[PDB]
Amino acid sequence: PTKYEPIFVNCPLRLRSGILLYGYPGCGKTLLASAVAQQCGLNFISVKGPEILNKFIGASEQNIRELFERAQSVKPCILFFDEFDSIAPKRGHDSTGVTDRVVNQLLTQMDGAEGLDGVYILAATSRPDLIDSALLRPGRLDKSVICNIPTESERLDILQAIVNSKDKDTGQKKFALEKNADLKLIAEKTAGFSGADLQGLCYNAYLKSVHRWLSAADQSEVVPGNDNIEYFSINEHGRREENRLRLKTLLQQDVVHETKTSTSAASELTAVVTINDLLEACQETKPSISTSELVKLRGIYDRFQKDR
Amino acid sequence: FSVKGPELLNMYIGESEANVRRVFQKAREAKPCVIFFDQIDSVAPKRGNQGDSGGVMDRIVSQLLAELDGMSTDADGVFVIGATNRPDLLDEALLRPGRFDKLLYLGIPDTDTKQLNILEALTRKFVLDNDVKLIELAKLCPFNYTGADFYALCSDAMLNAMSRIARMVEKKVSQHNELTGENISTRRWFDKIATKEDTKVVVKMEDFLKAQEQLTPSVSRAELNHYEAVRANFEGA
Amino acid sequence: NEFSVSIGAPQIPNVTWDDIGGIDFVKGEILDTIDMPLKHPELFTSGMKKRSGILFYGPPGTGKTLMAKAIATNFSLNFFSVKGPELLNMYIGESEANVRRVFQKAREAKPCVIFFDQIDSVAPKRGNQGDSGGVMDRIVSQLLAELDGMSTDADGVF
Ligand SMILES: Nc1ncnc2c1ncn2[C@@H]1O[C@H](COP(=O)(O)OP(=O)(O)OP(=O)(O)O)[C@@H](O)[C@H]1O
Ligand SMILES: Nc1ncnc2c1ncn2[C@@H]1O[C@H](COP(=O)(O)OP(=O)(O)O)[C@@H](O)[C@H]1O
Ligand SMILES: [Mg+2]
Repeated sequence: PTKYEPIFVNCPLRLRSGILLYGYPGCGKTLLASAVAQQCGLNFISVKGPEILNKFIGASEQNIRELFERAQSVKPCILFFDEFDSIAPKRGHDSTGVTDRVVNQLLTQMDGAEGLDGVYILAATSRPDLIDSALLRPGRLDKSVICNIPTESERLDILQAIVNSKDKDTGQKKFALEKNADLKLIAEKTAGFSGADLQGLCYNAYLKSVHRWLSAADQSEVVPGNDNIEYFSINEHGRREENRLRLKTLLQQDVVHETKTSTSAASELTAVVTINDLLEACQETKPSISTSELVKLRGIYDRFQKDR
Repeated sequence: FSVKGPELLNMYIGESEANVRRVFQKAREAKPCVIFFDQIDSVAPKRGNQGDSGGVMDRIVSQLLAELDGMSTDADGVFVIGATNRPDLLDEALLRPGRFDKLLYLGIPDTDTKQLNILEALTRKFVLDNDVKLIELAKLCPFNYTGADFYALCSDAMLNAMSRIARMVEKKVSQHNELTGENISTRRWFDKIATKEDTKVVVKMEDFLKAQEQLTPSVSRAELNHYEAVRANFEGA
Repeated sequence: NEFSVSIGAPQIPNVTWDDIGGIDFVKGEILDTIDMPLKHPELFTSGMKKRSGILFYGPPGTGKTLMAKAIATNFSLNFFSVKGPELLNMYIGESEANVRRVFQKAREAKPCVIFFDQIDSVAPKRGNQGDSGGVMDRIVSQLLAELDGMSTDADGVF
C-alpha cells in the first residue's frame, strides 16, 4: 500500500485489515513493529496494555475515540493493542461496563473514515485463545499469523546480527571478536533449547568473556599501569625498624597534569568472545518455557485456525 | 440516522436519560425512516447481576423499556431493525411478544447459493478476461461456509492480480535499460511512460480458489455456528 | 548525614555487616553482585544491561530487611525505603505521582538502592481479577512497566 500503491494508485477494492499477529509468549512482535515504524507514516501511537481501562464508565470510550482521531488526523498511524487482555478477551467478565462496551466501541470505530487505510491495524497477542469475539471477521482483522520458536539454526543469524548490527557510523561491534572457530554446536545443538535461550545466550556471557580480558592475570596479580609518578624503589629507610609505621610515611612529589589513552581496542578491554565462552553460556541455559506449557500452548496455537 | 448504540452514554450523575430522549426525538424528527440498533449488547440489559447490575446504571434501559415502546405500540413513522446475536447476554425484558416481537432468523446458506453468482456479480465492475464464468469451482469449499469471506476471497484474488502486475513492472524496471540510460528513476518512469496498463484487473488467474484452499480461517464454521443455528429455533422464537 | 536528613531518607545505612551471621556463599554471590558494579567499574562502564534488580522470597524469620541495609552500608549506597503501602492516596489521577517520585529521587542520588519492603502491598497477581480494573492494578502495572522501561537506560540505580 505504499511502495507499489504510488504506481498503482487506482487501488481497486477493499482496504487492508492490518495485522492479526499472534505468537509464542514474550517474543516476536515489538521488535518488528518498532522497525516497521521506519515507513509507517508518523511515529505511530504504540499505546498498549491496560492503559485503555481507565475508569468505570465513559473514560475508555472517550479516550479510544480521541486516540483514533488524533492518530489518523495527521498521518497514517498504527496502534498497539497487542494482547486482547487489553480489550475484548470475552463477553461478560466485566464490572460497571469497563470492557464490554469499549469492545463495541472498537467494532464501531473500525469503519468508514480512517482517513488513510495506512492506519492499517495491529494486534499482536500471545496465546491467541481467549478472544471469542466477532472482530475476527475478515473485514475487522486480517488473517492469523504465528510467531514461533524455531529450530536453533537461525540463532547464528541472530548472533551475528546482535554482534554486528548496532553501529554508530563506526563499524563497531557490540561483542567484537575474530571467530576462533565456526559456531559448531552453537548453531544447531546448543542445548535442549525447548524454551529459547533469548538474549540470555549473550547477556552475562558477555561479562564472562570480559573476565578473561580484565580479571585474569594482571588485575588478579598487580595493579597494571604506565606513565605518571609510577612506583619507584625509594629505598629510603627500613620499613619497620624504629616503629611499625615507617613505610609510606613520605608523600608523592607532584600531582599529575593530564594523560591521554584510548578507552577500548581489539588489543585491550574488548569482549574477545570465544566459542568456549558460548559453551559455558549454553551450559548455563535458562529456557524461557517448558513442554508442560507448550503441550497446552500448542493446542492453543493449532486450534486457533481451521478450528475457531 | 442510527443510534450508534455503544456511544453517547453520559457518565454524569443522572444526565444520560437526556441522551436517550434526545436521540429518539431526533429520530422521530424525521418522519418516515428506521433506526439501526447494532447488537442490543450495545445496551446489554442483563437483569441486575454479573455486570452493570442495574444499580449504578439503569438510566438507558429504564427509559427504553417505556417510551420507544409507546411509539412502537402507536405503530407509526419509526421502526426498529436490531441485529442481536447474543441473547444470553440480554435480560429478555425486550425481545418478547409483549414488546418488540418478531425474533427473526435466516441462518447461513449451506452450499446451494445464488450468492456465489452475486459474489461473481460484485467482483464485477472489475474485469474477468475469461469467456467462461468459472464461478462454480468455488463450491469445492466444504459446505456451510457461505459467509462474508466471499469478498475476502475477492480481495485476495485482486491482491494476487496486483502482485502479478507488481512483479511485471519490477521486470520492466529490471529491463528499463532498454529505454533509459540506467535502471533508475522508477518513481518518475511509470508516470512519464504511462502506456495505459492502469492496474487493469487480472481475475483470469482464478486466485480466489488459491486463497480458499488455504482454509482462510477468518471464516467461522465451528460448533458456535451450530449453537446459534439450534438456539435460534429453541429459544430465539 | 545532614543531606540524608533534609533531602534523603531517614534511618540511613547504619549497621555492621559483621552481625549478619550464617549466610554463606549465598551472601557471597549477593555481595559480589552488588560490589562489582560499584567498585570495579572498568568491567561495568558499558552500555549493556547489568543486574539492575533483585527480589527476595524466603519465609519469615531469616532477616532480609537487615541484610538490605547492611549491603547498602557495605558500599555507602544511597538509600530509600518504600515502607509498603504509602504509594496509595485518595486522589485517583494523582496517586501514581509517588512512582515517578521514586525514580526522581533515585536519579537525584545516582548510586542508590531502592527497597520495596513488603512488596506484596503493591504486588498482587498480575493476572488479578475479572472484576473492575481498580487502582490496585493500575498502580502496580504502571510501576512494573516504568521500572522496566526507565533507568534501564540511565544506569546506576538498584
Ligand atoms: N544473621 C542472621 N541470620 C538470620 N536471621 C537473622 C540474622 N540476624 C538477625 N536475624 C533475625 O532476622 C529477623 C528478621 O526476620 P524477617 O526478615 O522475616 O523480618 P522483617 O524484616 O520484619 O520482614 P519483612 O521483610 O517482611 O519486612 C530478626 O528478628 C532477627 O532476629
Ligand atoms: N531475536 C530476538 N528474539 C527474541 N527476543 C528478542 C530478540 N531481540 C530482542 N528481543 C527482546 O524482545 C523484547 C520485546 O519484544 P516482545 O515480543 O514485545 O516481548 P514481550 O512479549 O515480553 O512484550 C525485548 O525485551 C527484547 O530484548
Ligand atoms: Mg522487611
